[PDB]
Amino acid sequence: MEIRGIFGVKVGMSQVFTTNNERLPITVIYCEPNQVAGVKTEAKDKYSATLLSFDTVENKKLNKPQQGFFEKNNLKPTKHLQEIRNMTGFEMGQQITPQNLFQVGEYVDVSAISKGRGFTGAIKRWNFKIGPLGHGAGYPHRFQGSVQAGRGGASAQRVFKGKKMSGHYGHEKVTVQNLRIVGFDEANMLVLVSGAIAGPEGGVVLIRTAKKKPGVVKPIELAVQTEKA
Amino acid sequence: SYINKPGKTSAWRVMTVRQQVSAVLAYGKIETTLKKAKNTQKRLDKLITLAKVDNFNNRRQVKKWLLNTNLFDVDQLMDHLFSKVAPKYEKTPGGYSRVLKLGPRRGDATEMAILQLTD
Amino acid sequence: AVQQRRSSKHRRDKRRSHDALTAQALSVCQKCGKKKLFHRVCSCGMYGDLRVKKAY
Amino acid sequence: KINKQALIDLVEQKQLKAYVPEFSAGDEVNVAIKLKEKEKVRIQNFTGTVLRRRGKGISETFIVRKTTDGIPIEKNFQIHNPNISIELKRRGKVRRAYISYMRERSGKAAKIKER
Amino acid sequence: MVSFMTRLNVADNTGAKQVGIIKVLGSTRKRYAFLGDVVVVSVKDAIPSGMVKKGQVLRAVIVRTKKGQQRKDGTHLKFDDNACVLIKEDKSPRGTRIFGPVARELRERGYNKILSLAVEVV
RNA sequence: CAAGGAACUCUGCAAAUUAACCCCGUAAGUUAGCGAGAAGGGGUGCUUAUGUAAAAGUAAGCCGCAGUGAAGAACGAGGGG
RNA sequence: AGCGAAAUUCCUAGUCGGGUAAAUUCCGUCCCGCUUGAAUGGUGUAACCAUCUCUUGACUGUCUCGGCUAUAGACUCGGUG
RNA sequence: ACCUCGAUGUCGACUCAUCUCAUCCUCGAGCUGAAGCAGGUUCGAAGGGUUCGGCUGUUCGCCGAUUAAAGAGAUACGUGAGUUGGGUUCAAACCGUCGUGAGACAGGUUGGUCCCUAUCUAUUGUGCCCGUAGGAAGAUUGAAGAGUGUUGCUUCUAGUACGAGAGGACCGAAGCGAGGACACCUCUUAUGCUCCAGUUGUAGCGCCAGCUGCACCGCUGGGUAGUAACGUGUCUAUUAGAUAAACGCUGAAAGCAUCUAAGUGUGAAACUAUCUCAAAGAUUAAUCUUCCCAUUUCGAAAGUAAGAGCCGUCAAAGACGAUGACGUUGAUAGGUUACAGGUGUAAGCAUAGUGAUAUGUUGAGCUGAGUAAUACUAAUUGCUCGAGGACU
Ligand SMILES: [Mg+2]
Ligand SMILES: [Mg+2]
Ligand SMILES: [Mg+2]
Ligand SMILES: [Mg+2]
Ligand SMILES: [Mg+2]
Ligand SMILES: [Mg+2]
Ligand SMILES: [Zn+2]
Repeated sequence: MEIRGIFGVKVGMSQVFTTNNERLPITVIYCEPNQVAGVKTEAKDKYSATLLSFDTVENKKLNKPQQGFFEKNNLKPTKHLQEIRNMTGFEMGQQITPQNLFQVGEYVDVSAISKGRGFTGAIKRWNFKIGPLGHGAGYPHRFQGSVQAGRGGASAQRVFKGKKMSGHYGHEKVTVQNLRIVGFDEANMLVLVSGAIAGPEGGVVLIRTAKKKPGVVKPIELAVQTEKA
Repeated sequence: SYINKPGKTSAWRVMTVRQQVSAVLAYGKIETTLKKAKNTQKRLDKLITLAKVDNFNNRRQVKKWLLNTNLFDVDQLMDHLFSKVAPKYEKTPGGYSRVLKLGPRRGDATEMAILQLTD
Repeated sequence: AVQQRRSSKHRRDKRRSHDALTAQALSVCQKCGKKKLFHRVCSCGMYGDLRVKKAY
Repeated sequence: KINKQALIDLVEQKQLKAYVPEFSAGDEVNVAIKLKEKEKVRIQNFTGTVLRRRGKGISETFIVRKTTDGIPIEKNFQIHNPNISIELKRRGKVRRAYISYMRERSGKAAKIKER
Repeated sequence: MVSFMTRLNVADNTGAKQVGIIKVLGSTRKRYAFLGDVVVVSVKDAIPSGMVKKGQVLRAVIVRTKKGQQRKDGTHLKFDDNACVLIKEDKSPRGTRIFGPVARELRERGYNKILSLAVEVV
């Protein structure tokens, strides 16, 4: 479908209190207005996509071909450029803000680069188990179990492709789906998203229309205080 | 291997920092490994900036770090500091010491550096 | 765990192909003529235009 | 551009309560609670002593400990929460910001009043 | 977080002073019974003039937990002991009186007889 | 290391509890010697006063979550070969 | 005589009772004891055992269920090898 | 008795599983001595799941409580250069039995050494070089792929259909869960060795006070940032195509009949997609955009002015490489300042008390990483690689 998307950063995580009197955890996303830079039309190049440019920066802090592209296209220089598949209803050079794309409490999903953790063990990676600690189970007892598949020339004589062992973990794009929007703040270029947002604070976060539930909305109001003394 | 050296425990680390900052106060320059000067500099700067008041409480706090040296014992080192070193730095906001790099040693190729302080 | 066949003189060279060295950045110190390695002090006693040491 | 991480504080600035009476770890309070089953929201009092005052804003929390029929119960709360009101009845003297040592004493263990 | 084989106090007048867990119910490998979840137990210590003798197997509903559990509205209730009540296969306790406070999350699951007989619900 | 406390396992293996001094209190059994430090509990900090030869001891008061505040100190019960 | 599914019992994981929610292990009892049995001793026996075996209190990362921290390695750089 | 006796380490248990279908559940369907509920048998189906305990070395089994289910097998009866050693299978000893005797018993009982630093390949990752017909910086398409797919309970539909009567639905809707997975640290906890406070002994700082060294971080109560779960969010759908079993419409072959031969359908957690991730070394080296270059004269040799590397300050990254940010035209690190958070009323002084000590100064003092400002210090007034697109 005609996917809606927008880019921002992650500045922390907090909570807010809503009607029905439940504590809702909140991630706060500083979403500076993006700027379309290319409209990939179905006719021109065999698919429909739109390219966003965000994280505006000074002209000097930019490579020469990139700055030349920006000057020739008559846009504002930005550090990052990315495109979203199946985004149609926008034209070149039009500024976009998250309030122009979303309701106050409808359904969106979020994809962002995860938090790196370096080379890690198998158990901490694949959620394996740990050999016994009593009765003297020997020293190599934090390992991925037996990788044996078959002993003898007939059976396997190898270790199968796509095994589960230790390796680099994290710092990879991940996606959490069906995270409700909670509120906007046009004054500070700010949006509110329920749930937990992947990635370390200060990174780059992407927001898209949820694929599982495109237009579904279950609105949530606030719980403005009534305590005075 | 089961038995081993005590190694670089937190107490050893902080005591080395104490010794090096005391030596810097005594003389004004040290030829030590770069990745030790880069740590000593923090306590050096904190002690220098703390000693710009000369109240008894600040001298008590300084007592927690200094160690006597061949040139100056601890009390004489305190008098030296609070009488001539701190007055020299009464208007420089932070950054009282510099850490420049030497060439590697022939023994270990470690990168010696000079922890030095001046205006 | 021991080698079953002799590792030949070809595999050893292939492995040691990456064991080569590289030169460190070199610069000419000012106020005095020598080739110190960059971002360090020369034996001349000058780091740029500043006093950090004795003569040598 | 650049940020402040006070954007957080700015976004809690909407739902932060007004009065938020000042109480330390060693106080006893009464927290009125609103319960809505269907209608006619009943107010349930829950009086006891405070065990902690942790938090940094809307995440401010406290612990209130109570005893009924000899069974000691404690309930954590969020200050800046509707359906919750707080007042002071007695102010007590104590030297610790998180008095965990009140979990393992029976009666005749009461924090002394603070003039 | 009362788990498999968890001796725990009893909070009614059935005379079942000390009872241990024998299985947590509701699914395979439940391994945890929070407030409200029905468990089966086995009385391991009673009073001489009790309606339940030692060694019987019975189902019970937990009321008080030491670990506690986060509530939806933000509060986090937590008791200091593990208790239960001895139900009889639909909703009703095998006893007549209930000792100590009882959690509120038993309201939705049913068990309204317990809340009626409860001295003070929290 | 929260909750649980042998569910681990071939077995409470290993690890965990108690631990010094002083004071109450100690069963079955027995070859009447033992059992037995059985079991199970209480106190120790500081100050003043009173202590006597010194000190234990005693009274009053004070502080901390905690008072052989660390370091060194027995975990038991029951039955059988 | 005594003792007796025993360090001995193949059928046998014998019957029954006790212990547990559940007990091829344990305790008591029964006796067709293949082939128990009296100085290669038979039956009991208080104390003792870095002896074997079962139940239990306290106790605990043994375990449900893994997590964190510090060192010395591991890894990177120089030297020997 | 065919390979191995100039050694192929053999039971069970733990860890990790993978595969087959002769299917345990979930899924579809036919028949019935199938009223309904519940069943029995058979056909299709391997996507996913298939419990925890007592006894035994145990597989196996019996039992107890469960769940939708507690499948049948294979992989040197999977798996010791992954663990264990309870058993078998060393010397010791004892019981019964046999042997006149040394001794023996798939008869039993107690104790009893389990080595290896990874060369090749396979796999997990992460790099250097070169290549893709000029060089470089970005943005993409996606051939070939990988990952996930479990299910229950309650309420309503409805005590309706069915049934005499107990009983009691198909189809669907909603809510709440268990397990597993992916993230996150606002909440709850765990940990949190240059944090705060209390406190013992000892040796010092010439003594009081106050600090330091050591005693498991000496011990104890908390605790920043960070890392996590026991914590909180999401997922575990939905939809489309083509099909298995099966049911068909029409229709002859064979004037009837007939699901099939033509034609035309309905049709399952299986298959191809929808979902997530990676991906042009996809040499079949794809596409797009932007920037840089056309000289020095007999194939060279100047070889950029696009860019990149060496070196430096670092971390959202991290074993080392790399990745990402920044190198004076600078907020990258440190320092300084302000603040947050944590700890909890500092020292000194005054008052009261004979004294431990109490009150006032004081929500004070202190602070590893946290938030933010500020060139004070450190990232130098450096070296190297790198262009004329070759032919159709
Ligand atoms: Mg060994
Ligand atoms: Mg060979
Ligand atoms: Mg090499
Ligand atoms: Mg004898
Ligand atoms: Mg051989
Ligand atoms: Mg081994
Ligand atoms: Zn020079």
